[PDB]
Amino acid sequence: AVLNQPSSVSGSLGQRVSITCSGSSSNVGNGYVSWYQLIPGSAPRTLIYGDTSRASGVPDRFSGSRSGNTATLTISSLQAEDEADYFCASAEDSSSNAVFGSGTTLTVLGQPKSPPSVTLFPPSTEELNGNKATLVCLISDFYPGSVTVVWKADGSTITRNVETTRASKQSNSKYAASSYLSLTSSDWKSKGSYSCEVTHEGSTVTKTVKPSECS
Amino acid sequence: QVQLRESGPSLVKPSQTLSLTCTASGLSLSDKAVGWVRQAPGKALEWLGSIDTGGSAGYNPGLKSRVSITKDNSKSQVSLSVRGVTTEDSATYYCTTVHQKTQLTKSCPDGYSDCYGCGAYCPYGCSGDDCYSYSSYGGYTYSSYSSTYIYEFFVDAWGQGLLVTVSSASTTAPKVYPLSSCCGDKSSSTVTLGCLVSSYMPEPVTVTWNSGALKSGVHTFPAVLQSSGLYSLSSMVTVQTFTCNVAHPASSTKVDKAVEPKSCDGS
Repeated sequence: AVLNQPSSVSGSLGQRVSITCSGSSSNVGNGYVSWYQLIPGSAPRTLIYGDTSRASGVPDRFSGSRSGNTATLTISSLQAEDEADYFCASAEDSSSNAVFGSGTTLTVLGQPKSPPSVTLFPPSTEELNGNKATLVCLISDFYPGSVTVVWKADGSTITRNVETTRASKQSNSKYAASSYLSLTSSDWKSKGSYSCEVTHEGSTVTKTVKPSECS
Repeated sequence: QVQLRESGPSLVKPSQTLSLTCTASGLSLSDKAVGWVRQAPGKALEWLGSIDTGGSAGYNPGLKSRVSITKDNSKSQVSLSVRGVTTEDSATYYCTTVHQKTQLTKSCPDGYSDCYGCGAYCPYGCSGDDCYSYSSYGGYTYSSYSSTYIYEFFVDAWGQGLLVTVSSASTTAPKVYPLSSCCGDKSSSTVTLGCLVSSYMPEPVTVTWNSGALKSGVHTFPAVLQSSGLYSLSSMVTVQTFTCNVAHPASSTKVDKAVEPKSCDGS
Protein backbone atom coordinates (compact mmCIF):
# COMPACT_ATOMS: atom_id res chain seq x y z
CA ALA A 1 0.00 0.00 0.00
CA VAL A 2 2.97 2.28 0.72
CA LEU A 3 6.19 2.74 -1.22
CA ASN A 4 9.02 2.79 1.31
CA GLN A 5 11.25 5.88 1.24
CA PRO A 6 13.76 6.99 3.88
CA SER A 7 12.17 9.50 6.24
CA SER A 8 15.02 12.00 5.83
CA VAL A 9 18.20 12.40 3.78
CA SER A 10 21.01 14.97 3.83
CA GLY A 11 23.51 16.12 1.23
CA SER A 12 26.21 18.74 0.84
CA LEU A 13 25.88 21.92 -1.20
CA GLY A 14 27.18 21.37 -4.72
CA GLN A 15 27.28 17.57 -4.37
CA ARG A 16 24.89 14.70 -5.16
CA VAL A 17 22.20 12.90 -3.19
CA SER A 18 19.95 9.91 -3.89
CA ILE A 19 16.47 9.03 -2.62
CA THR A 20 15.18 5.46 -2.96
CA CYS A 21 11.66 4.10 -3.51
CA SER A 22 11.28 0.35 -2.87
CA GLY A 23 8.11 -1.63 -3.54
CA SER A 24 7.04 -4.91 -5.14
CA SER A 25 6.33 -6.38 -8.58
CA SER A 26 2.85 -4.82 -8.60
CA ASN A 27 4.02 -1.19 -8.45
CA VAL A 28 7.72 -0.35 -8.86
CA GLY A 29 8.27 -3.63 -10.70
CA ASN A 30 5.65 -2.44 -13.20
CA GLY A 31 8.30 -0.06 -14.56
CA TYR A 32 6.52 3.32 -14.57
CA VAL A 33 7.55 5.51 -11.63
CA SER A 34 7.14 9.25 -11.05
CA TRP A 35 8.77 11.69 -8.62
CA TYR A 36 7.44 14.93 -7.14
CA GLN A 37 8.91 17.86 -5.21
CA LEU A 38 7.00 19.66 -2.44
CA ILE A 39 8.42 22.88 -0.97
CA PRO A 40 6.27 23.73 2.09
CA GLY A 41 3.72 26.39 1.26
CA SER A 42 3.86 25.66 -2.47
CA ALA A 43 2.08 23.55 -5.05
CA PRO A 44 3.64 20.12 -5.72
CA ARG A 45 5.91 19.96 -8.75
CA THR A 46 6.27 16.88 -10.93
CA LEU A 47 9.93 16.08 -11.64
CA ILE A 48 10.11 12.62 -13.24
CA TYR A 49 7.68 10.32 -15.04
CA GLY A 50 8.12 6.89 -16.59
CA ASP A 51 11.27 6.09 -14.56
CA THR A 52 13.69 8.37 -16.42
CA SER A 53 11.77 11.12 -18.26
CA ARG A 54 12.10 14.63 -16.84
CA ALA A 55 9.00 16.80 -16.70
CA SER A 56 9.03 20.16 -18.46
CA GLY A 57 11.29 22.79 -16.89
CA VAL A 58 13.13 20.33 -14.62
CA PRO A 59 16.93 20.66 -15.07
CA ASP A 60 19.21 17.72 -15.82
CA ARG A 61 20.55 17.87 -12.25
CA PHE A 62 17.49 15.77 -11.39
CA SER A 63 17.74 12.20 -12.64
CA GLY A 64 15.54 9.11 -12.35
CA SER A 65 16.46 5.44 -12.52
CA ARG A 66 15.06 2.05 -11.54
CA SER A 67 16.44 -1.43 -10.83
CA GLY A 68 13.83 -4.08 -10.13
CA ASN A 69 11.46 -3.09 -7.33
CA THR A 70 13.47 -0.01 -6.27
CA ALA A 71 13.55 3.36 -8.02
CA THR A 72 15.94 6.13 -7.02
CA LEU A 73 15.86 9.88 -7.55
CA THR A 74 19.28 11.50 -7.93
CA ILE A 75 19.88 15.25 -7.52
CA SER A 76 23.29 16.59 -8.54
CA SER A 77 24.91 19.96 -7.85
CA LEU A 78 22.59 20.41 -4.88
CA GLN A 79 21.38 23.94 -4.14
CA ALA A 80 19.59 25.54 -1.21
CA GLU A 81 16.24 25.59 -3.01
CA ASP A 82 16.32 21.80 -3.46
CA GLU A 83 15.39 21.53 0.24
CA ALA A 84 11.92 19.97 0.09
CA ASP A 85 9.91 16.79 0.58
CA TYR A 86 10.24 14.30 -2.29
CA PHE A 87 7.61 11.67 -3.10
CA CYS A 88 7.72 8.72 -5.46
CA ALA A 89 4.53 7.38 -7.01
CA SER A 90 3.43 4.47 -9.16
CA ALA A 91 0.37 2.67 -10.48
CA GLU A 92 -0.54 -0.68 -8.93
CA ASP A 93 -2.68 -3.19 -10.89
CA SER A 94 -4.75 -0.36 -12.39
CA SER A 95 -3.71 2.82 -14.17
CA SER A 96 -6.25 4.80 -12.09
CA ASN A 97 -5.16 3.35 -8.72
CA ALA A 98 -2.10 5.28 -7.58
CA VAL A 99 0.17 4.59 -4.61
CA PHE A 100 2.44 7.30 -3.21
CA GLY A 101 5.70 6.93 -1.35
CA SER A 102 6.00 7.68 2.35
CA GLY A 103 8.05 10.79 1.55
CA THR A 104 11.61 11.93 2.17
CA THR A 105 12.68 15.24 3.71
CA LEU A 106 15.89 16.51 2.11
CA THR A 107 18.38 18.74 3.94
CA VAL A 108 21.17 20.53 2.08
CA LEU A 109 24.17 20.86 4.39
CA GLY A 110 27.01 23.36 4.21
CA GLN A 111 25.17 26.61 3.56
CA PRO A 112 26.35 29.86 5.19
CA LYS A 113 25.13 30.91 8.61
CA SER A 114 22.66 33.79 8.58
CA PRO A 115 21.78 36.00 11.56
CA PRO A 116 18.09 36.75 12.11
CA SER A 117 16.45 40.07 11.31
CA VAL A 118 14.14 41.25 14.11
CA THR A 119 11.28 43.77 14.17
CA LEU A 120 9.38 44.49 17.39
CA PHE A 121 5.93 46.07 17.08
CA PRO A 122 4.12 47.67 20.02
CA PRO A 123 0.37 47.32 20.59
CA SER A 124 -1.85 49.57 18.53
CA THR A 125 -3.97 52.36 20.00
CA GLU A 126 -7.06 50.50 18.76
CA GLU A 127 -6.18 47.28 20.60
CA LEU A 128 -5.31 49.04 23.86
CA ASN A 129 -8.78 50.59 23.78
CA GLY A 130 -9.98 47.06 24.58
CA ASN A 131 -7.62 46.84 27.59
CA LYS A 132 -5.25 44.42 25.85
CA ALA A 133 -1.75 44.76 24.42
CA THR A 134 -0.08 42.38 21.95
CA LEU A 135 3.65 42.83 21.44
CA VAL A 136 4.74 41.27 18.15
CA CYS A 137 8.28 40.09 17.42
CA LEU A 138 8.90 39.23 13.76
CA ILE A 139 12.00 37.15 12.99
CA SER A 140 13.21 36.53 9.44
CA ASP A 141 16.22 35.43 7.37
CA PHE A 142 18.06 32.93 9.58
CA TYR A 143 19.80 29.69 8.63
CA PRO A 144 19.96 27.14 10.12
CA GLY A 145 16.31 27.18 11.18
CA SER A 146 16.30 27.25 14.98
CA VAL A 147 16.04 30.23 17.34
CA THR A 148 15.30 30.69 21.03
CA VAL A 149 13.22 33.72 22.03
CA VAL A 150 13.35 35.63 25.32
CA TRP A 151 11.12 38.51 26.47
CA LYS A 152 12.29 41.05 29.05
CA ALA A 153 10.84 44.13 30.74
CA ASP A 154 13.16 46.45 32.67
CA GLY A 155 15.87 43.79 32.78
CA SER A 156 13.66 41.02 34.20
CA THR A 157 12.75 37.95 32.15
CA ILE A 158 9.07 37.43 31.30
CA THR A 159 7.66 33.92 30.82
CA ARG A 160 3.93 34.55 31.27
CA ASN A 161 1.67 34.82 28.21
CA VAL A 162 4.46 34.22 25.69
CA GLU A 163 3.65 32.19 22.57
CA THR A 164 6.25 31.60 19.85
CA THR A 165 5.95 29.83 16.51
CA ARG A 166 8.27 27.20 15.15
CA ALA A 167 10.62 28.25 12.36
CA SER A 168 9.04 28.00 8.91
CA LYS A 169 10.58 27.95 5.44
CA GLN A 170 10.68 31.29 3.64
CA SER A 171 10.55 31.82 -0.11
CA ASN A 172 14.35 32.19 -0.21
CA SER A 173 14.84 28.80 1.55
CA LYS A 174 15.75 30.57 4.80
CA TYR A 175 13.60 30.49 7.95
CA ALA A 176 11.18 32.82 9.73
CA ALA A 177 9.30 32.82 13.02
CA SER A 178 7.37 35.08 15.37
CA SER A 179 6.69 35.53 19.08
CA TYR A 180 3.76 37.24 20.79
CA LEU A 181 3.63 38.83 24.25
CA SER A 182 0.04 39.25 25.45
CA LEU A 183 -0.53 41.89 28.14
CA THR A 184 -3.25 44.00 29.64
CA SER A 185 -3.22 47.71 28.83
CA SER A 186 -2.01 48.46 32.37
CA ASP A 187 0.80 45.90 32.07
CA TRP A 188 1.99 47.65 28.91
CA LYS A 189 2.20 51.15 30.41
CA SER A 190 3.58 49.99 33.78
CA LYS A 191 7.14 49.27 32.54
CA GLY A 192 9.94 51.42 31.18
CA SER A 193 10.88 49.16 28.28
CA TYR A 194 10.18 45.76 26.74
CA SER A 195 12.67 43.73 24.71
CA CYS A 196 12.57 40.80 22.29
CA GLU A 197 15.88 38.92 22.38
CA VAL A 198 16.36 36.33 19.63
CA THR A 199 19.27 33.91 20.02
CA HIS A 200 20.50 32.01 16.95
CA GLU A 201 23.56 29.72 16.94
CA GLY A 202 24.69 31.21 20.23
CA SER A 203 24.28 34.84 19.10
CA THR A 204 21.51 37.13 20.37
CA VAL A 205 19.73 39.90 18.43
CA THR A 206 17.64 42.37 20.44
CA LYS A 207 14.97 44.98 19.70
CA THR A 208 13.40 47.24 22.33
CA VAL A 209 10.32 49.46 22.62
CA LYS A 210 9.60 52.07 25.30
CA PRO A 211 5.90 52.48 26.15
CA SER A 212 6.06 56.04 27.51
CA GLU A 213 7.92 57.16 24.36
CA CYS A 214 5.72 55.21 21.94
CA SER A 215 2.93 57.80 21.57
CA GLN B 1 -1.37 25.48 -20.69
CA VAL B 2 -3.44 24.45 -17.63
CA GLN B 3 -5.43 26.29 -14.97
CA LEU B 4 -6.78 24.32 -12.00
CA ARG B 5 -8.59 26.00 -9.10
CA GLU B 6 -10.28 24.40 -6.10
CA SER B 7 -13.36 25.84 -4.39
CA GLY B 8 -15.56 24.76 -1.52
CA PRO B 9 -15.94 25.17 2.24
CA SER B 10 -12.88 25.24 4.46
CA LEU B 11 -14.75 23.71 7.42
CA VAL B 12 -17.01 20.63 7.51
CA LYS B 13 -18.69 18.88 10.43
CA PRO B 14 -18.00 15.20 11.24
CA SER B 15 -20.34 12.64 9.58
CA GLN B 16 -21.33 15.28 6.98
CA THR B 17 -20.33 15.14 3.31
CA LEU B 18 -17.31 17.10 2.07
CA SER B 19 -17.97 18.67 -1.34
CA LEU B 20 -15.33 20.36 -3.48
CA THR B 21 -15.24 21.76 -7.01
CA CYS B 22 -12.38 22.20 -9.47
CA THR B 23 -12.65 24.69 -12.33
CA ALA B 24 -10.29 23.49 -15.06
CA SER B 25 -9.31 25.33 -18.24
CA GLY B 26 -6.58 25.12 -20.87
CA LEU B 27 -5.54 23.38 -24.08
CA SER B 28 -3.34 21.02 -22.06
CA LEU B 29 -6.44 19.49 -20.43
CA SER B 30 -7.08 17.26 -23.44
CA ASP B 31 -5.60 13.73 -23.25
CA LYS B 32 -5.77 13.98 -19.44
CA ALA B 33 -8.06 12.99 -16.59
CA VAL B 34 -8.88 15.37 -13.73
CA GLY B 35 -7.92 13.86 -10.38
CA TRP B 36 -8.00 14.68 -6.68
CA VAL B 37 -5.03 14.27 -4.34
CA ARG B 38 -4.98 15.14 -0.64
CA GLN B 39 -2.31 15.39 2.05
CA ALA B 40 -3.15 15.27 5.76
CA PRO B 41 -0.87 17.31 8.08
CA GLY B 42 1.71 14.66 9.00
CA LYS B 43 0.97 12.10 6.29
CA ALA B 44 2.08 11.39 2.74
CA LEU B 45 0.24 12.24 -0.46
CA GLU B 46 -2.91 10.13 -0.84
CA TRP B 47 -4.69 9.41 -4.11
CA LEU B 48 -8.47 9.79 -4.15
CA GLY B 49 -9.52 9.19 -7.75
CA SER B 50 -10.11 10.72 -11.15
CA ILE B 51 -12.58 11.00 -14.03
CA ASP B 52 -11.36 10.70 -17.61
CA THR B 53 -12.43 12.01 -21.00
CA GLY B 54 -14.49 8.82 -21.42
CA GLY B 55 -16.65 9.95 -18.50
CA SER B 56 -15.72 7.08 -16.16
CA ALA B 57 -14.44 7.52 -12.60
CA GLY B 58 -11.74 5.44 -10.93
CA TYR B 59 -11.02 5.49 -7.22
CA ASN B 60 -8.51 4.54 -4.58
CA PRO B 61 -9.80 1.10 -3.49
CA GLY B 62 -9.62 2.06 0.19
CA LEU B 63 -11.91 5.05 -0.34
CA LYS B 64 -14.22 3.96 -3.19
CA SER B 65 -17.18 3.46 -0.83
CA ARG B 66 -16.91 7.05 0.47
CA VAL B 67 -15.70 9.00 -2.60
CA SER B 68 -17.59 10.17 -5.69
CA ILE B 69 -16.16 12.20 -8.58
CA THR B 70 -18.32 13.78 -11.30
CA LYS B 71 -17.89 16.38 -14.04
CA ASP B 72 -20.00 19.24 -15.42
CA ASN B 73 -18.67 20.11 -18.87
CA SER B 74 -21.25 22.90 -19.20
CA LYS B 75 -19.34 24.61 -16.36
CA SER B 76 -15.92 23.05 -17.12
CA GLN B 77 -15.88 21.75 -13.55
CA VAL B 78 -15.07 18.47 -11.82
CA SER B 79 -16.49 17.73 -8.38
CA LEU B 80 -15.33 15.70 -5.39
CA SER B 81 -17.55 14.22 -2.67
CA VAL B 82 -16.40 12.51 0.53
CA ARG B 83 -19.17 11.04 2.69
CA GLY B 84 -19.13 10.47 6.45
CA VAL B 85 -15.98 12.48 7.11
CA THR B 86 -13.94 12.27 10.31
CA THR B 87 -10.94 14.26 11.50
CA GLU B 88 -8.87 11.82 9.41
CA ASP B 89 -10.21 13.66 6.33
CA SER B 90 -8.79 17.04 7.38
CA ALA B 91 -6.20 17.72 4.68
CA THR B 92 -5.14 19.98 1.84
CA TYR B 93 -7.04 18.95 -1.30
CA TYR B 94 -5.39 19.30 -4.72
CA CYS B 95 -7.07 19.36 -8.11
CA THR B 96 -4.83 17.76 -10.74
CA THR B 97 -4.53 16.68 -14.35
CA VAL B 98 -3.49 13.04 -14.56
CA HIS B 99 -1.90 10.80 -17.18
CA GLN B 100 -3.23 7.22 -17.11
CA LYS B 101 -2.70 4.68 -19.89
CA THR B 102 -2.30 0.92 -20.20
CA GLN B 103 0.42 0.24 -22.77
CA LEU B 104 1.20 -3.04 -24.50
CA THR B 105 4.97 -3.54 -24.32
CA LYS B 106 7.07 -6.02 -26.30
CA SER B 107 10.14 -7.60 -24.71
CA CYS B 108 12.32 -10.61 -25.37
CA PRO B 109 11.40 -13.71 -23.32
CA ASP B 110 13.59 -14.85 -20.46
CA GLY B 111 17.16 -15.49 -21.60
CA TYR B 112 16.72 -14.07 -25.12
CA SER B 113 18.40 -11.00 -26.60
CA ASP B 114 17.09 -8.56 -29.19
CA CYS B 115 18.08 -9.38 -32.78
CA TYR B 116 18.41 -5.61 -33.39
CA GLY B 117 21.21 -5.17 -30.84
CA CYS B 118 23.67 -7.99 -31.45
CA GLY B 119 26.11 -5.99 -33.61
CA ALA B 120 28.35 -8.38 -35.56
CA TYR B 121 27.42 -11.49 -33.50
CA CYS B 122 23.86 -11.82 -34.76
CA PRO B 123 22.97 -15.40 -35.77
CA TYR B 124 21.66 -15.84 -39.29
CA GLY B 125 18.25 -17.05 -38.09
CA CYS B 126 17.59 -13.62 -36.55
CA SER B 127 16.19 -12.73 -39.98
CA GLY B 128 13.06 -14.76 -39.20
CA ASP B 129 12.26 -13.84 -35.58
CA ASP B 130 12.74 -11.10 -32.97
CA CYS B 131 14.87 -12.71 -30.25
CA TYR B 132 17.59 -15.34 -30.02
CA SER B 133 19.31 -17.48 -27.39
CA TYR B 134 22.32 -19.78 -27.29
CA SER B 135 23.30 -22.85 -25.27
CA SER B 136 26.31 -25.06 -25.98
CA TYR B 137 23.83 -27.94 -25.72
CA GLY B 138 21.37 -27.01 -28.46
CA GLY B 139 22.99 -24.00 -30.11
CA TYR B 140 20.94 -21.07 -31.40
CA THR B 141 17.20 -20.98 -30.71
CA TYR B 142 14.75 -18.26 -31.72
CA SER B 143 11.54 -16.72 -30.43
CA SER B 144 9.12 -13.87 -31.04
CA TYR B 145 8.43 -10.93 -28.73
CA SER B 146 6.51 -11.44 -25.51
CA SER B 147 3.71 -8.96 -24.85
CA THR B 148 3.03 -7.32 -21.48
CA TYR B 149 0.90 -4.40 -20.30
CA ILE B 150 2.64 -1.45 -18.61
CA TYR B 151 0.37 0.79 -16.53
CA GLU B 152 1.51 4.41 -16.84
CA PHE B 153 0.60 6.96 -14.17
CA PHE B 154 1.84 10.43 -13.33
CA VAL B 155 0.28 13.70 -12.19
CA ASP B 156 0.96 16.37 -14.80
CA ALA B 157 -0.33 19.62 -13.27
CA TRP B 158 -1.30 20.63 -9.74
CA GLY B 159 -3.65 23.24 -8.36
CA GLN B 160 -2.71 25.48 -5.46
CA GLY B 161 -4.76 23.30 -3.11
CA LEU B 162 -7.47 24.07 -0.58
CA LEU B 163 -7.33 23.34 3.15
CA VAL B 164 -10.36 21.60 4.66
CA THR B 165 -10.79 21.16 8.42
CA VAL B 166 -13.20 18.55 9.77
CA SER B 167 -14.43 19.73 13.16
CA SER B 168 -17.62 20.30 15.10
CA ALA B 169 -16.35 23.62 16.50
CA SER B 170 -17.64 26.96 15.22
CA THR B 171 -15.64 29.78 13.63
CA THR B 172 -14.36 33.09 14.94
CA ALA B 173 -13.54 35.92 12.55
CA PRO B 174 -10.31 37.87 13.21
CA LYS B 175 -9.75 41.43 14.30
CA VAL B 176 -7.20 43.35 12.22
CA TYR B 177 -4.98 45.81 14.04
CA PRO B 178 -2.39 48.13 12.46
CA LEU B 179 1.32 47.62 13.12
CA SER B 180 3.61 50.65 13.18
CA SER B 181 6.90 51.29 14.97
CA CYS B 182 7.10 53.22 18.23
CA CYS B 183 7.75 56.95 18.08
CA GLY B 184 10.70 56.54 20.46
CA ASP B 185 12.30 54.00 18.13
CA LYS B 186 15.75 54.66 16.70
CA SER B 187 15.04 55.75 13.15
CA SER B 188 16.20 54.87 9.64
CA SER B 189 15.21 55.63 6.06
CA THR B 190 13.30 52.31 6.01
CA VAL B 191 9.73 52.21 7.34
CA THR B 192 8.29 48.99 8.76
CA LEU B 193 4.49 48.68 8.73
CA GLY B 194 2.24 45.69 9.22
CA CYS B 195 -1.10 44.12 10.06
CA LEU B 196 -1.89 41.93 13.07
CA VAL B 197 -4.54 39.33 12.20
CA SER B 198 -5.66 38.44 15.71
CA SER B 199 -7.72 35.70 17.37
CA TYR B 200 -9.36 33.65 14.63
CA MET B 201 -10.30 30.01 14.02
CA PRO B 202 -9.96 27.86 12.07
CA GLU B 203 -7.16 28.21 9.55
CA PRO B 204 -6.50 29.59 6.96
CA VAL B 205 -6.22 33.32 6.34
CA THR B 206 -4.60 35.12 3.42
CA VAL B 207 -3.04 38.59 3.37
CA THR B 208 -2.38 40.90 0.43
CA TRP B 209 -1.34 44.54 0.34
CA ASN B 210 -3.12 47.17 -1.78
CA SER B 211 -5.18 44.49 -3.55
CA GLY B 212 -2.02 42.65 -4.57
CA ALA B 213 -0.43 45.69 -6.23
CA LEU B 214 2.25 45.91 -3.51
CA LYS B 215 4.37 42.75 -3.16
CA SER B 216 8.09 43.51 -2.94
CA GLY B 217 9.05 44.10 0.68
CA VAL B 218 6.04 42.11 1.95
CA HIS B 219 6.60 39.28 4.45
CA THR B 220 3.63 37.34 5.84
CA PHE B 221 4.24 34.98 8.78
CA PRO B 222 2.61 31.67 9.69
CA ALA B 223 0.18 31.79 12.57
CA VAL B 224 0.72 31.17 16.26
CA LEU B 225 -1.87 29.20 18.24
CA GLN B 226 -2.86 30.42 21.70
CA SER B 227 -4.23 28.56 24.71
CA SER B 228 -7.69 29.89 23.82
CA GLY B 229 -7.69 27.80 20.63
CA LEU B 230 -7.48 30.92 18.45
CA TYR B 231 -4.84 31.65 15.83
CA SER B 232 -2.98 34.90 15.20
CA LEU B 233 -0.54 35.96 12.49
CA SER B 234 1.14 39.15 11.30
CA SER B 235 2.19 40.50 7.91
CA MET B 236 4.75 43.29 7.59
CA VAL B 237 5.89 45.63 4.81
CA THR B 238 9.28 47.32 4.47
CA VAL B 239 9.64 50.37 2.22
CA GLN B 240 1.69 56.42 -0.40
CA THR B 241 -1.15 54.41 1.16
CA PHE B 242 -0.93 50.95 2.72
CA THR B 243 -4.00 48.71 2.93
CA CYS B 244 -3.76 45.08 4.01
CA ASN B 245 -6.46 42.75 2.66
CA VAL B 246 -7.30 39.91 5.05
CA ALA B 247 -9.55 37.01 4.06
CA HIS B 248 -10.82 34.32 6.46
CA PRO B 249 -12.80 31.83 4.34
CA ALA B 250 -14.24 29.70 7.15
CA SER B 251 -16.23 32.67 8.46
CA SER B 252 -16.78 34.29 5.03
CA THR B 253 -15.06 37.48 6.18
CA LYS B 254 -12.84 39.87 4.23
CA VAL B 255 -11.26 42.87 5.96
CA ASP B 256 -9.53 45.93 4.49
CA LYS B 257 -7.35 47.83 6.97
CA ALA B 258 -5.48 51.01 6.04
CA VAL B 259 -2.18 51.31 7.92
CA GLU B 260 -0.22 54.51 8.54
CA PRO B 261 3.11 55.17 10.26
CA LYS B 262 2.77 56.80 13.65
CA SER B 263 2.42 60.56 13.26
CA CYS B 264 4.57 61.38 16.33
CA ASP B 265 2.85 64.77 16.27
CA GLY B 266 0.80 64.82 19.44
CA SER B 267 -1.99 63.80 17.06
